[PDB]
This record gives sequence, C-alpha cells and structure tokens, in this order.
Amino acid sequence: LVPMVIEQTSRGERSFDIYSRLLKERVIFLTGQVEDHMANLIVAQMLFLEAENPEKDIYLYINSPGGVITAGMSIYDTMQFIKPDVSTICMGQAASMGAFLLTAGAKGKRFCLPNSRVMIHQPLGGYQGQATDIEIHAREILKVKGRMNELMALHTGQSLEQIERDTERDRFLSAPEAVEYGLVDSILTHRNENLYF
Amino acid sequence: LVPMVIEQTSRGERSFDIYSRLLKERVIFLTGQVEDHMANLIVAQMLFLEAENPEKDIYLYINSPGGVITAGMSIYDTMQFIKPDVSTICMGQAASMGAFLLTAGAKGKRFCLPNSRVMIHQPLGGYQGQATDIEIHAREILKVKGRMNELMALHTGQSLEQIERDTERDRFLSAPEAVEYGLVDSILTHR
Amino acid sequence: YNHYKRLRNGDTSNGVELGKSNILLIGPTGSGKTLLAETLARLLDVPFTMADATTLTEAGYVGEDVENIIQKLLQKSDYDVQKAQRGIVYIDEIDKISRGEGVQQALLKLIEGTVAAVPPQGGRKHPQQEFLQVDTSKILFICGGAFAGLDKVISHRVETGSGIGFGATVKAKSDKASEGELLAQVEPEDLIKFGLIPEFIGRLPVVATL
Amino acid sequence: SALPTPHEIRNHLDDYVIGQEQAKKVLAVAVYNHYKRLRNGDTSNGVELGKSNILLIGPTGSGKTLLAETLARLLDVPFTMADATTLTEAGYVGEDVENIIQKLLQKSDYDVQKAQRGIVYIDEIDKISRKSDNPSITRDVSGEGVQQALLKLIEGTVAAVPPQGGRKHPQQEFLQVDTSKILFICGGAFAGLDKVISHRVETGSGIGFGATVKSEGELLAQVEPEDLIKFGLIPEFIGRLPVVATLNELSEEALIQILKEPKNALTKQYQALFNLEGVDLEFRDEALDAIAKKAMARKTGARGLRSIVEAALLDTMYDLPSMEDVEKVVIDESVIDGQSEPLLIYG
Amino acid sequence: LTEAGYVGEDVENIIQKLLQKSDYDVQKAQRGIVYIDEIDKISRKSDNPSITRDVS
Amino acid sequence: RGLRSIVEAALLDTMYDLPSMEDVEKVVIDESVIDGQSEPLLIYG
Amino acid sequence: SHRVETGSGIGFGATVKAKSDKASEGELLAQVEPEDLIKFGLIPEFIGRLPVVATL
Ligand SMILES: Nc1ncnc2c1ncn2[C@@H]1O[C@H](COP(=O)(O)OP(=O)(O)OP(O)(O)=S)[C@@H](O)[C@H]1O
Ligand SMILES: Nc1ncnc2c1ncn2[C@@H]1O[C@H](COP(=O)(O)OP(=O)(O)O)[C@@H](O)[C@H]1O
Ligand SMILES: [Mg+2]
Repeated sequence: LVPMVIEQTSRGERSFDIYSRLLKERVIFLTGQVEDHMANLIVAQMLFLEAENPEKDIYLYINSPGGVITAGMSIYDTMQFIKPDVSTICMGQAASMGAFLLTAGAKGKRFCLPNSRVMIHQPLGGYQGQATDIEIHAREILKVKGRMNELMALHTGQSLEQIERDTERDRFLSAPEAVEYGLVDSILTHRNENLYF
Repeated sequence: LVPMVIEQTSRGERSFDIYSRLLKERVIFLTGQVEDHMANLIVAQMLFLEAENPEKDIYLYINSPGGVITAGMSIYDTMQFIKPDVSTICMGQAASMGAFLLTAGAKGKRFCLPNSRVMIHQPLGGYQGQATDIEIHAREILKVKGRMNELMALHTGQSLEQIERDTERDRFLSAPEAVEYGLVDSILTHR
Repeated sequence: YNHYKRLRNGDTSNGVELGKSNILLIGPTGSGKTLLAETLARLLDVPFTMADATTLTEAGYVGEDVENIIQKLLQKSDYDVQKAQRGIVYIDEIDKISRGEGVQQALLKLIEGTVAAVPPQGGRKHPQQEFLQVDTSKILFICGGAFAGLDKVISHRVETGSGIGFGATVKAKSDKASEGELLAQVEPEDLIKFGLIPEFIGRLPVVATL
Repeated sequence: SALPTPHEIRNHLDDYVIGQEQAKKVLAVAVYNHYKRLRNGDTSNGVELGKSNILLIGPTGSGKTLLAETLARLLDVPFTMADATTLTEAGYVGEDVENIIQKLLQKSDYDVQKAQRGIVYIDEIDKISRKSDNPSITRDVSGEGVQQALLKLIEGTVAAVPPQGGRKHPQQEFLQVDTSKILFICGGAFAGLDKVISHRVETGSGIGFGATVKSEGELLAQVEPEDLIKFGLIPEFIGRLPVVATLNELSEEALIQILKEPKNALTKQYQALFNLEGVDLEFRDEALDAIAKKAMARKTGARGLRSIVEAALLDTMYDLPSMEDVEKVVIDESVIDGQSEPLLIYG
Repeated sequence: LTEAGYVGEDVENIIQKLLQKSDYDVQKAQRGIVYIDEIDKISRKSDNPSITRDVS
Repeated sequence: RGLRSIVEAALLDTMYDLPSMEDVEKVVIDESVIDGQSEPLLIYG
Repeated sequence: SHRVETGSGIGFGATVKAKSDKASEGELLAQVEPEDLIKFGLIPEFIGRLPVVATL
C-alpha cells in the first residue's frame, strides 16, 4: 500500500501517489532486482522527465542487489542519451548492475550515503546444451564482461587492468572506498552543510 | 482493509486513507520485517515531508522484528541526512534493525511505550561457495558489525566495548532498561 | 480616532490623500463584538447600523442588498449625508461567506469606497436624479465574526504540523487560553487558508482579536 | 484648448503608480486617442474613427485597479469601475450587463450625451473565462453567458438602461445609450495563463528518443489570442479587445519605492497624520526594506504594507495624543520586528 | 431577450425600437427591416429533451 | 479585427511620442516595423 | 432541529433515536435563538427589539 498525498495547485487540490509526487520533483527510485519491466518503467520516467524539463538534473536513488544485465544496459544507455545530468545516489547497497549504474551517472553528480556499501563482481551466467551453443554463449558473456569493464574504467577513471583484477571476485566497498576508487564523486552526510544541489 | 477518514478542510471535505491522513501530520509507520520495498516507501515519505516543511519534526513509529541491514541503513542515513528531526517511537517491539533505527532518532525525541520490548543482537548472514568468497563475505559482515556497534554506542553514549559484549547474543530490554541504556530518551506512560 | 481625525481635516492641504483603514474583529460568540461598535457610536454621536453577511450570501442582486445597508444608515442618520458619511457600519458573520467569492467582491467595492444612490424619504415614485448620492469611502466599516477553524490553522503553521500522533499536543480541555494567544498571532496567510479573499483582507488592515 | 499629451498623462500616472511602463503607455495612448476621436464629433471626411479597447493582464497587487483610479483623477469624461463577477446572463436573477452603463450615467449626472463619451473599466474579467468548463449543456450563466452579452456592448449598440437601481421589465421607462464611442478597459488577473503560454512556446514534439526536446512578466508579454482562447475566452471577445497590456509583478525594490515615491505613499499618509497632531514622523531606509521583506514573506504584496505599518505604530499612535512635548518620532528596523519601540525626541 | 415572463426583456421590444425610427408611424414600421444579431447565442445546447426550460 | 491589434502595436510607441515631437510632417511604416526589427521612419520639414 | 440535533450513533452503547423521539415543534421552540429566526427570514435588528419570546 502506497500512501496518497495532496498537492495544492492553482486550480485546486490534487491527489497524487508518493512515488508519483516525487517524480514530479525529478526523483526516480531503482529498488529491487533489475528486470525488464522495472527497467522499462525507469526508462519511461527518464524520457518523460527529459521532455518536461531537459535542463534540470534527474535524481536516481539506487538500492538493489543487482539483476539482469540487458535491463541495466537499457537504463544506462537512456541515461547517457538524455541531456539532463542523471544524479545517481546509493542507498543501502549497489551490486554489480547497481554499481555500474551508480558510476554511470553524470560526472560530479554521483553521491553515496555514509553507511552505504557498493559491490562489484564479474557477470554471472550459464547455459546447457551442445558444445557449440555453449561456446557461443560463453563468448557473448565474455564480450559483455569486456564491455562492462571498459565502461567502468571510463567512468571511474581507473585502468582496465585494475578493474579486471578487482572484478574477478566479489569486491565490497564502503562510501569512502568508493570515493577513492572513482565509483562516486562525493558523500552526502547532510543536506545543510554540502548544498551540492 | 484500510478505513477511510474524512478531513474537514476550509470548504472541501477530503477523503483520506487512515495512513495518508497521518502522513499529512508527519507520521510514518515502520511495521513488519524491514525489506527494500517498504524501506524505499519510508524514504519517499521522509523526502516528501522534508520538501513540504523542512523545519517541522517527523515521527516514525516502529513495530518490527527486524530484517535486512542494507535497507535499515538506508533509512538511518536518510534520517541523519534530512533537516527534520526524526522522532522514533517504539510500539510493541523493536528488534536489532528496529532498535538501531529507534536509537538513531534525534536526541531527546526518542520515545518508547511502557510495555514495549527492545531486542539487540549481532548481524546474521551466511554464504555457500569457495573459500575465497567466504573470506571476503566474512570481512564484510564483520565490518558491518563493527560499524553498527559504533553507531549504537554513539547514539546511546555507551562504550563500544560494552556494546560488543552485549551484542554477542540476543539481549532483551524493557522500556525502563532502554532508558538507562541510552536507547530511548523517555517513556510515554500516559497523556 | 484616526478615522475620524481624517474626517476632521478633510482637505488636509498637502499632496497626500488619507486612505481609510477598516477593522476586522475576530472572536467567539457573545464576546462583545457588536457591543464595542455600538458603544463607540454612543460615545461619538454618529449613526450606527448592523448588517449580516449570511443574509447577503444569496449572491443575487448584491448591489441592492449592499446598498440597503447604506439606506438603513440614512434612516438612523435622519437622511443627513454629512452625518451618515461619518457613521459606523458593523458587519457580522463575515466568516460564513468565505469558502461566496462574488459576495466578497461586492463587499470590498463597498468597503474600498463608492457612491450609492438611496431614494430620499421614501416616496411612491421619484426621479433618478433626486436619489441621494452618499460616499462609502468616508464611512468606517467593521467586520466581525467567529473563525473556529482558524485556530487549528495557526497551530499547524506556528507550531509543529502535527495533531494526531503521540507527541502531538492535543491536551484540549476547552480551556480557550491557548486559542486566545494563538489567534493573536493571526496573519493574512491564515485567513487565506480559511477561505477569505486576499483583496478583502487588504481592505481590513486592522485586525483586533477578542 | 490643446489636449494633454501621453507624456503628461504618464507623468500623472507615475505620481501614483510605480513599475508599469507598457501599461502606462497603452492607457495614455488610448486616452489621448479617445479625446481626439471625441473632439472630431462631426468628422467631416469620408472616415469614421473606430475605438480600440484595452485588455489589462497582471498578477494581483500589480496596479490594475489602481491604474484605473488614477485615470479618473485626470479624466474629464465620465469614468466608472465595474466588476464582472456579479454580471449574469439575461433572464437570471444575479445581475445584468446594463447596470454598468447605469453607474456611468451616475458619474455624468444622467447626461446621456456625456456618458457615450465615457470610459469603463471592467475588473475580474478572467472569472468569466471557462476555466473548468465541464460542458454546460444545462447552462453557462456566470461565464460564457456574460461574454456573449458584452460583445455588442463593447462593439457598440444602443443599450436600454433603467432610470436608477431598477431591473429590466415590461416598463417603458428606459433611456437609450450608445456605446459605440465608449472605451472599455477589461482587466483581469489571469491565473494559469503563463502555463498555457509555456506549453505553446515549449510544446516540443514528443517524449521518446526520436522526439525533440526544447520571468512571469516576460512570459506574459508573449501572449497571443490563442493563449486566451484555451483559457476560456471566445475568439469574438478578444476581437472586441485588440490591445493587450501586461503588468509585471512587484519586486522587493518596487515595494520600497511604493512606500515613499508615490504622491499618496503610505509613509506620507502617516507623516501627515502625525504632522496635524503636532508630531514629526521619520522612517529610516532600513525600516522600509524590512517592511518589504515582511510583505514579500507573507505573500501579501503591496496591500500588506498598510497592515505592517499599522501594527508597528499601534502603540505609538495610542499614546501620542496624550503625550506632550514630543516633536519627533523615529522608526528603526528593530521596531518593525517588534523587538524595540520607536525612538521619541522630546523638545 | 427572455421567455415572456422573466426579468430580462421581451421580444416585442424590438418593434418598439422600430417605431422609434419611424416616429411611431405604425404603417411605416410594418414594412420595415429588422436585424437580429447574435442569433446563435439563443440555442439549445444540443439537447432535445430540454430537461429545464432555457428562458434565454 | 486582428488588423486593429497589429496596427495598434506597431504604432503604439510612435503615437506616445509623436505629440511631444515637433517639426514632424510625415511618418513611414515599412515591412520591418511590423516584424519589430526597425522603427518607423520620420520625416522632418 | 439541525442546530441542536447531532444525530445518533451506530454502536451498542450508542443511543438510537426513533421517530417518536423526533422532538417536534412542541418543546422545540423554547430552545430557539436569534440565529434561527434570521435563517427563517427575519432581520437581526428586528429580533433585538423584541427581547421577550412567549412560546405556546
Ligand atoms: N505599481 C504600484 N504602485 C503603487 N501602489 C501599488 C502598485 N501596485 C500595487 N499597489 C498597491 O497595492 C494596492 C492594491 O493594488 P491593486 O492594483 O488595486 O490590485 P489589483 O491590481 O486590482 O489586483 P486585483 O484587482 O486584486 S486582481 C493599491 O491600492 C496600492 O496601494
Ligand atoms: N465584554 C462584555 N461586556 C458586557 N456585555 C457583553 C460583553 N460581551 C458580550 N456582551 C453581551 O453580549 C451581547 C453581544 O454579543 P456579541 O459580541 O454581539 O455576539 P456576537 O459577537 O456573536 O455577535 C450583548 O447583549 C452584551 O450585553
Ligand atoms: Mg482587479
């Protein structure tokens, strides 16, 4: 159950949902596993916000343990496509896809909370069938891993070799560790002493 | 089912849900296990209330047996991030995550009912796989446990060593006990 | 004192026109609103009339209804335009009309100041020109009424935006001491939420709270 | 008997109005042309001059009603001020559109020939606009029903006016008044029009990938008729009102000027009150800035100013008449806040 | 105009204006011309049942 | 009726300052005046 | 009736009121106040001139 809120407009009072009311303020939430449906929803919201105001920055809060990759690439491509700077924020955690989307935000507009924890690891997959099909699917996931590592290095500014060594196994990072690694630009400890917005 | 409630405004009678009516009065509820979706909802409510009037205090009612830690930390970080003082109240019970959020409220604005029951314990986890990943995940939960204890000690004002000794196993506390532990500022016995 | 001091010096030779300031009386029922206006009229030998906004809420031919007020004053004034222009008008239940925007619009035109045509000494039929022309700009208008909901509005603004939670201060024993101090803090913003029109509030700068 | 030029008229308006240059130019030009069209009543030539009606648009407390009042001071011809909220469709008990001319006659001492040459200001015209239309199959009395009635009045037609404070009826005691030469100035604080203008200016194409992505006074200065049609005005009504004048909102600096620069400024009014009482009143510059912030914070505009001053000097005005040997009163910024009392100089 | 009994006006008024132009010479008015403007303002709102009578 | 609005706007400024002006015998309105790029050309004689 | 009647409740403890308890004009005109007369159509000042109210 989502609480409904009232907004006092010029015409009169209007009822809105809590998630829709925040959207009106250019705020999107990426919670739960990344799938095609939720990703499609986020894509629709980004496009709607861009058309509404293409200058103002879009805030995206991320609290998810990761999920499908393809769905994440759609969200990532949409962010790099639109003109607005998509300010990504990390709440709770950000796994591989969450972290890739977190670092994919606009330069200088990526934030993390003091007690957040980012996690990065290589893609996961599998296939069952003949050896020929197995080799095909293997090459594809490998190409995906290469593409994902290249993008992570581009946003973080680190060397591809360093990323490959750190993505071979589950690597956890706190807010300070992320800042020095290039995943995030700054930390948001409070609202009335940073005023980054 | 959620009963509707009529609010008498200047001219237009407005129908509200029982939970939305309270939200209009800066009152949030944290019931059931702490997951990512419910936590996201609580965060949205906090942000919405902050935008409307950032100088008015917010109230968060807590009746939950706990849950995931990442979700609880997101709620905690949001409370410490916004300007409004988040007054936490404990109704029924407050487990590890509930208690961490309870004690995390604004100083002097943390309350608990007389018959409430608080519970604190170390984090829980597990992993299945190779030894390398196991060692990595073990350090992470250990770092979280240390970080949680620091925050618990910072809000309660107790010694980190004492908190660690009390969190090695399930520790139950009544409303009076919590008051002397620094978890809760005062008890609301009557009006 | 100020309103009549201006009438004492109508010319006031200078490049300055003295604008009228009307009064808004807020308070509960039977608290002495009408008595204050009546007592002033006894002290100052001027005609005093009383009107009720609720009767005027119909919003049909408001010009005639508002003009009638002036006609009532003339009868008490003995059909003296000079004496009538110095009169005191008290309007009651001004809160009820709020939500009747058209009623407020008609009223503020009368409060701001306008020329009204009143038939002289009754009569079966009389020509248009014969009608007496009185100006309401020089007449002091007092608007009263009890604003019960307004108290809660002030608390929602001045105090914490609460009233339903545990911490919420709802220790209400009908003392009314809290309500009196809260109404003292009344500002135009509070009246706007109650349903009044900003134009009307601006013509009632003086706010007295019983 | 040379007529006053627009420069003279604008100078007179500046004495009482601050911050509306375009509206002042339009009104001055309209009034000047009005006098010229009336002077050549005979107009011996193959030409009949046609009036151009005005349309004022501006937020509340901008100076619309005030501009109308200022004209009345410097207008030889009869000027009347009317409100459109009362007006209703003929056959309904609310009000009729002929009452306007009735008020105009009162200002002219019931001299028809002197009223036809008059000016009429109609306030709250936006209220008539169909904002939340919700089609009116039953009826539309307060809105579209009033616009339809005004059309001929503005355009010019003989109007049956009751003698005084009467309604239309079979009675034949009606005198005909012609509004062909009467000038109309319809002023309304259109709310939400800026959103309509922004939509047209920032319509864009769509929302997807393939789609293309694109001040109140400055925004309102781009107003076109189509913007008003969508707001609820019939195309016919705008045609009757060719001219359009926009009024920008009052800034904090403007409020400070309003306190002292005008001829009937708030500060000057109180100084006169004290001066006739034998006391001198001085307002410090800091106080005026403080008052403006209070009004701006309360969103009360220029109207609020009278309340701020009345409250500040309430205690002083109460004890001043009884007070003796008091020659000057000084107001400081603290006095407006209420922390301190105004300083008094004893002589 | 109105529906013969309401406050607005009567239709016969038109003829009155006509007589004024002819100096109340009936025989000179009966052969006159009349122009009724804004005739679209008097029309049912695309409603055949006519729930309520439209006096205007 | 739209024409009256256009002509009024183009000549609004000129009408305001024409009486103050002296020695002006002719006013010329070009196509640019309607667009707003240029101002009416005044002839002094 | 509207002024002095708040209706009835719905629970067990609530006092249900039947038609016989309608409290008609008999015994209901004594509670009358000047505000009720004004709604009926009288003038406020007119009532003040008549303080005595004899009810039958
Ligand atoms: N430009 C101005 N110069 C001087 N005083 C002003 C100005 N604008 C507003 N005021 C003051 O504000 C008061 C109210 O302004 P008005 O113009 O009467 O309001 P408005 O323009 O009629 O808006 P409406 O009619 O309420 S929609 C005036 O009596 C002045 O004292
Ligand atoms: N302070 C007072 N002193 C003396 N009489 C009072 C006072 N307040 C109210 N009254 C009495 O109440 C009546 C007027 O009440 P009023 O204030 O007009 O009610 P309302 O404000 O609802 O119109 C008078 O008959 C008067 O005797
Ligand atoms: Mg106006």
